[PDB]
Amino acid sequence: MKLFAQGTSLDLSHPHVMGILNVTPNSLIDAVKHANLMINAGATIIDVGGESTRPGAAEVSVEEELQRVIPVVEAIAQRFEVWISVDTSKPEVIRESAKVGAHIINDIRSLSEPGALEAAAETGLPVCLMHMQGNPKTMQEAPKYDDVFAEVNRYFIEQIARCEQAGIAKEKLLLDPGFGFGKNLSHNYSLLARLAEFHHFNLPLLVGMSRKSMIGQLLNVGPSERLSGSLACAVIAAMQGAHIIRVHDVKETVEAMRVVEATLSAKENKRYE
Amino acid sequence: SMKLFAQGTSLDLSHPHVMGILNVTNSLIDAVKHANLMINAGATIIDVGGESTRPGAAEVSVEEELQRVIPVVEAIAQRFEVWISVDTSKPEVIRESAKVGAHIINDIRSLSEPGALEAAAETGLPVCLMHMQPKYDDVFAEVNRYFIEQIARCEQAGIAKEKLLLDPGFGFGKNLSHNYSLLARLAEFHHFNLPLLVGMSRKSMIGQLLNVGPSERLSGSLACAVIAAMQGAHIIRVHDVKETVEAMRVVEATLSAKENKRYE
Ligand SMILES: CNC(=O)CSc1nc2c(=O)[nH]c(N)nc2[nH]1
Ligand SMILES: CNC(=O)CSc1nc2c(=O)[nH]c(N)nc2[nH]1
Repeated sequence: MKLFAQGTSLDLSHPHVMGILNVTPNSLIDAVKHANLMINAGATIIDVGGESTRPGAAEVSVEEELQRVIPVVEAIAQRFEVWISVDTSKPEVIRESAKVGAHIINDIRSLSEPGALEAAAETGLPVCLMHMQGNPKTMQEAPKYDDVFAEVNRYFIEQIARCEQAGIAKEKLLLDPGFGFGKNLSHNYSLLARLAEFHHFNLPLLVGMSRKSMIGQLLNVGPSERLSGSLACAVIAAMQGAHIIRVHDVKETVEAMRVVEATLSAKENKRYE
Repeated sequence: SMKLFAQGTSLDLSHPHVMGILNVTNSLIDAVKHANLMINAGATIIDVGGESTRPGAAEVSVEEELQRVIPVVEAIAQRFEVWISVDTSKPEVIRESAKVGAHIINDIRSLSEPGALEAAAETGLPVCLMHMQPKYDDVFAEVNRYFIEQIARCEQAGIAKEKLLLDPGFGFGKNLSHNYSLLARLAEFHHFNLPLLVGMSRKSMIGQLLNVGPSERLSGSLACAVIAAMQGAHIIRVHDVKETVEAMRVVEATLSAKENKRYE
């Protein structure tokens, strides 16, 4: 299983760590320095995000997002060999990012914005499709499912169809159940517990649980006290064959993933279920 | 539903338990303070031994081992509700430990010293059977065969199967690939229908993989603990209790959301 972009490939025969590079508010210098620490810690993908997708967040203008994100994507693509995912919903950010070297479009809205689907298709880049109920402004008010796994799974069916029909080949797609995006605690753990069952699509799985409420609410601790919980989440996901793990704490996660890889390669079928 | 019974209390093995490692080196005050810290971090068992009971540590006389071990076990038993695991191979220490409140006999030698088997049987206490001998044809099958034999050996000495715990003994005459093969197939040891205990904390199976020293192995230790607990391991022996307890609560939330309650 591989992805292809900007004349390189990403080998998904083992898990990859994706370092989080938040550029919501010298910012260019610091971002490049942070990217560098994460690369040295073993991150093979950097996720550059210029719009807060947190519960309650206000939208960011196209002009603000471009200014925050494009110089950062460019600088990294110029200096390092690492892959770059862009955490955006905007057609113009999608277009400009591809032009300065981004490898993956990571859209929490699964290209739902007017023009986003067509822009993503024109770039030819890999596209991550994430599940969210509602939108970031109200998703966490009262998340509700009869069956969270089935509803997330149905959603991936439809979005894969939607993408294929715009001329995005299945082989460019990644799936992400969207931990925290319109989900209470028990919804999140139902998804994590059944994560291996999303392999039926035969597509890369991407997960982001790092320092999120599904850890905080379980342990009753703030964002800075969540590393152990985050590693546990990462290991649980990678033990079930998750291909990319989106995290804040790269070094610790990479060490944990090495242990998982040694375990999985000793196994005769290469995955837990 | 799995439970152990000892010293008028019980251990509920429907979820995983973190066992904290206690170094025995006044020293009694310090041991109790360290027990307190691990209990407050959420350990429900304390394993009395640590550095002094590691492989290669200096052997001690019966008299010395009683003087260092018995007062510690007694002190914890008087002050806390926590279960107490005792690291010993000597029948006298097994006997005296039981008299002052120990709950589990954790002998890395599987009661092989003269009299140790008979002493453990007289206590009525739970006993951990750990594999130790690196070369194997099939490391899992050798370890598995070893459990069959030690289970029988204990049953024959009058120790009921319900008092036994099984430990594959990570790092004990095992190279890196042997250790990871055991960890990869840990769930298969559930066919004995006995508790599984594992100890990977800060071991060379992490140090050699990551190429880091003993104080830099927390992330790998946590990964190992999570991998074992996701496969239904019941007791996890560790140095870093708080962090392990936190990882275990994540594992519990995950296993509670599953219909099957274990990964394989
Ligand atoms: C502290 N919370 C955050 O980091 C929220 S931002 C964010 N989360 C995710 C995620 O779970 N998956 C993907 N693909 N992209 C994401 N972007
Ligand atoms: C840094 N190395 C150590 O902690 C070696 S001492 C030790 N290991 C184990 C183990 O794996 N299982 C049990 N039951 N008892 C043990 N005692």
